[PDB]
Amino acid sequence: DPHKAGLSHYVKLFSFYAKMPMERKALEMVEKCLDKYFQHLCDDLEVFAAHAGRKTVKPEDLELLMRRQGLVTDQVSLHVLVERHLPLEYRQLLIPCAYSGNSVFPAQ
Amino acid sequence: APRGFLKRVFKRKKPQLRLEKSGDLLVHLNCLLFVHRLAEESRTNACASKCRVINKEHVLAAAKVILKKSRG
Amino acid sequence: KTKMLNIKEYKEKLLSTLGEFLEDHFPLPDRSVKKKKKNIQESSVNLITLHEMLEILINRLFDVPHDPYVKISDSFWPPYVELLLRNGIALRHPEDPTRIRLEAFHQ
Amino acid sequence: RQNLQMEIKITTVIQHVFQNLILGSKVNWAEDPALKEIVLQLEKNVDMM
Amino acid sequence: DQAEEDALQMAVGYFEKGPIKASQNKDKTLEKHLKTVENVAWKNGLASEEIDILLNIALSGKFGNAVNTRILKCMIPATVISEDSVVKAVSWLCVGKCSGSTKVLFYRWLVAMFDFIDRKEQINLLYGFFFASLQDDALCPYVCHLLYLLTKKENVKPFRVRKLLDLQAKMGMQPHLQALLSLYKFFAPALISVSLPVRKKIYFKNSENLWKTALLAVKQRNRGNRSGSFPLEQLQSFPQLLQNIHCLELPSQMGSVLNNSLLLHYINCVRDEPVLLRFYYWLSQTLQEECIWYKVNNYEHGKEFTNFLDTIIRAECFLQEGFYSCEAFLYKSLPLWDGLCCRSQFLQLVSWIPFSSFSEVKPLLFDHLAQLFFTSTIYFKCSVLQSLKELLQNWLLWLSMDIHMKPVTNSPLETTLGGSMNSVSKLIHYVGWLSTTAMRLESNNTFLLHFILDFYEK
Repeated sequence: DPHKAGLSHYVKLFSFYAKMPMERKALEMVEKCLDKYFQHLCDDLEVFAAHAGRKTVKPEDLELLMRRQGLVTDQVSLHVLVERHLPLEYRQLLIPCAYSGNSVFPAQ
Repeated sequence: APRGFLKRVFKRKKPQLRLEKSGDLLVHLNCLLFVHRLAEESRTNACASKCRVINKEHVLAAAKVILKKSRG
Repeated sequence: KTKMLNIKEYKEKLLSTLGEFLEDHFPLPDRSVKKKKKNIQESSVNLITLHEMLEILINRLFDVPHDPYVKISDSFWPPYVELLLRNGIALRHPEDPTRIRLEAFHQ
Repeated sequence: RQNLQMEIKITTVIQHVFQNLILGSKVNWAEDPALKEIVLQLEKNVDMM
Repeated sequence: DQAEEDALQMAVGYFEKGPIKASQNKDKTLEKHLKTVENVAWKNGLASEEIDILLNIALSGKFGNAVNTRILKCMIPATVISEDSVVKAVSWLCVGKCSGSTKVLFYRWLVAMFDFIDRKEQINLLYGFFFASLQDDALCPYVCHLLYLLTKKENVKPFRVRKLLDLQAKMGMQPHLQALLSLYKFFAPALISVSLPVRKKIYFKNSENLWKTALLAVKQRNRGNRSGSFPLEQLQSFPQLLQNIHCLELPSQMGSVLNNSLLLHYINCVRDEPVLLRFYYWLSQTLQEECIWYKVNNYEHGKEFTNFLDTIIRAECFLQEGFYSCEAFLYKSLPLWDGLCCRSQFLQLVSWIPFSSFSEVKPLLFDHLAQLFFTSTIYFKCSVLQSLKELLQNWLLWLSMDIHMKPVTNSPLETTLGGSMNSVSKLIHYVGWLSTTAMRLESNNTFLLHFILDFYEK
């Protein structure tokens, strides 16, 4: 199933982070944990979108979600996590960079 | 990031919400840190109970702490 | 004695090259930007030239080698920090990512 | 000799910062031949110069 | 070929003006001009000024992604390629209007056309931009093959050690990164503190597969005064040691002295004391542990022991003095030898022993030789006198020139030559006592009598 093969990339990230071999029904607990976390990801964004009165997800509610989970604090920002955990193609499209003529290619 | 897969998750669960360009990269940045906070507590619960193989209750005790911080 | 006076003449040629490349291509940034249709809040601390930003970073590292850490304040701009971080010029501290330093390339 | 061993390190750090400043600026440097001479000069170390 | 050339002159002249506005014939005209790229280059080739125009357009992104990748696949040059075309093509990639798969086919063009460029001055001066393309992960085997072919001694830098050890810690073991550090240990071993394996790997594209490269070029992997010392391994042939003999270092073992004949020239003119004592400490342990009767009677190890003694008898003749290990082994093996089992390699080992006193040789050699001389066969009796006539060669060769090379002692040398007079006159009268007694044993055979008179020819 394409929902099973799409979550299996995060199964292999779960085997890479723990650095241990994992039992098969224990990995079925992780695939039920990621199914209810993605349900709770969609539940937290619809509270954040109906507070502003819109149906299109803006990135500042994604900035507000890591501040309430403790991932982004006063000393660790959102731009720290992109430049250390994501590659060069994803660093270009997200973080604004400075170029010649004061031009920004992700222009806001 | 599986950007083709994250459009299939967001439409089958809630078919009324739209996502812009590069908004799923912060969804993938959330999901890289969610598994890393799940595997850190599962390493903590395995080394405290002196058991090398991570059992189902070590995942379930990590599911009561990390998912509790996700709701707000 | 001749070759130590030669490399100072290669230094003052390069600092004139550093002064002319950054002036004609990287101007003074304006804080009165994105003012159409919104009102975004900024502070009253004026931004400076990136040639003046790199003059502090070569005076912090080369004078006191035991402390190259520079606190990110309102005088800096975060795409000017990102231009020093993408090519590997500057590096942040791993225990606290609010202090930047000039990474030396000799080891 | 202490001034030489610090100015070789200063020359190495500034010549390896300034080439990444050329690369990060996204400026076509091939149209200027003197700037092309500066870019072909930046590879040479203190043993060649 | 002129009509194929004149169709190319209107195709390059159309491409240098870029896209022409107010004309909706771009699906037919420049597609036909893209078809003139192949059939000139697959049959005849292009000049050096025609490469320089078409490379600057395809790396700037004028006609899109699908047009610029089809130019880079099928170009074949016929003349030399200037280095100024390589300098400008990096600067069009520094603009940033280029895609990902177009940078793959540009990097594969510099691999295959590396041997057709004889100007490698300004290509080596772009090495700082060539190292800084390692931030892209999709180009990472394509960058490191260009980093392999353009590395000098000054290009090995310690911060470039530091970044590639960080890339080893993040994304693991890759064969393009281990082969790049293998050249860095081949150039400057002192800058890297992490040791590498030395296993047999091909490391790259090699072993002459240029037809397999061209079949995979269509659609495959294009989508994502010096007082120091001189090193011993840089001596390839004869005139490299003739220019540097006054600065030669010491090796890590003394077993490689017998392997190289260039190291045998170093022993001929150096009379240093610890370089001869360490050669005594190795080869005395070689002849003792790896001998014949200390083993479990293997014929294959005795063949390698026969091949090792062929190295010794050519080294003693090239030096013209015997080794101090070799006469010490014959002090302990002549009571333990019977008369067979590589007799010819053992009787030539006694033939190149240097000169000593007569009273020291006769309890250790001449008693144990005469116990086997009168009792073995007559082919052994002829091979003793062939060994002693070569022993009478090299002992009288040293005594003929020992008078010449000694002006140091102010005493007269007639006591030393008179002390060397009775050492060699009792030598010939002992073998002359061996000759007139063994004649009585075989009772006048002429086959022994030919080799007695060959001993008195000396």
